[PDB]
Amino acid sequence: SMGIVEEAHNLRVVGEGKRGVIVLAHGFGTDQSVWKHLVPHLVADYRVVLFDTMGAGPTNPDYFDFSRYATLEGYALDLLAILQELRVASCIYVGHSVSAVIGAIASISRPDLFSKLVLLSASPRYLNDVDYYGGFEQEDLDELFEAMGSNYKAWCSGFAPLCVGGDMESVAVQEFSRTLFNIRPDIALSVAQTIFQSDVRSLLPLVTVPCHIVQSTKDLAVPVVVSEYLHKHLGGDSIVEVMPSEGHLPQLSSPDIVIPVLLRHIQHDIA
Repeated sequence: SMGIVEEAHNLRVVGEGKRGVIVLAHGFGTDQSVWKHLVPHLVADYRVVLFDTMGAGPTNPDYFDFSRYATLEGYALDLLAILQELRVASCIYVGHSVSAVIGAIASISRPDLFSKLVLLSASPRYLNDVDYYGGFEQEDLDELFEAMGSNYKAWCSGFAPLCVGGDMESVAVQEFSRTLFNIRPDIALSVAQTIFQSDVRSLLPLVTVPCHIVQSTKDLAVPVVVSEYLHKHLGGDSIVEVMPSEGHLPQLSSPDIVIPVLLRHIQHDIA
């Protein structure tokens, strides 16, 4: 064991390849299992680090410090502690949903630790603003948080199909509904509020490591224009690939389409 960082985040390292280190970081409502279809494609060429974000279902709620995680910085500090403990000189970081922004934030502090960021289903701001389309108004958020607080289980059951998209009887929808409901309900409401009310747009000019912006063409939480926004405001080189998939966790729900795209963005560098 690497110690508390491993135990607290259920951290695992798999693969024996020599081309680099990859760190995979999941979105709200899921856990490292979201990467189950990607990892087999990476173990020949890479060492792959998987971990659960603090507050995720599989983590000990006693380690959830509300003051630490009241901003997204807390999660970025956790990521930097993982990379420091692993003695990583450099990694390829793939961040899903909120973990995309968490990696971007961490890369501002320590750009040396990241050769590239793959930003999957990423958004710097969910709320609409003047000349900015995120996909949500405050009233939408308020209605969502009221549903979460009124019956969390029912909310999970209704939200998962919308978020995952596609056929509501799919194994992916069922998996996500269960991982959503694994989060302790106080942590879930708090975290959803923190993430959905976030706005990191003014930090994007500080991100200088190359970014690969990948998303579904139809995503509940991420209008396609957000990818263009990211591409036009990140402070370093970037590329955008909008996939012919639907859903916010497309690496889980449509891996036949999505895993080839993620593998390409991991293997090929922008000029």
